[PDB]
Amino acid sequence: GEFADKLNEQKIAQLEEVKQASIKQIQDAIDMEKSQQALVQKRHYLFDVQRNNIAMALEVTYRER
Amino acid sequence: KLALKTIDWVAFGEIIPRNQKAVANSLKSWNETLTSRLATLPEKPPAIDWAYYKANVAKA
Repeated sequence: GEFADKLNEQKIAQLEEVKQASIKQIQDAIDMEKSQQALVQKRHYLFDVQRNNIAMALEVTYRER
Repeated sequence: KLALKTIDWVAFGEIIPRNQKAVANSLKSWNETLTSRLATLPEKPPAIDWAYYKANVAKA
């Protein structure tokens, strides 16, 4: 009788870790993708701020002259 | 007329390492400063009423 219960509870326990892993991994495929998307567009802006800053600073300078 | 690569600031916030937040801050304010500046500093200066001065001089 017990033969089943231990095995069964074993068998469930498994798919319980299986569903778990599975969520946790796909959440990670997810994070990775956000990391990427960010490094994409995202990062250029830093340099864009910088280039913009220059452009302005020359204009102000020209005008001031 | 200037080109000025458009910029979404919350992204800019989200790409700076912490050990670099300092820099990023100063970079932001300069931009803002700079911007305010151009809003007030006109393309060209007022002209110069040359006739008037010509009208009130003494050296030829």
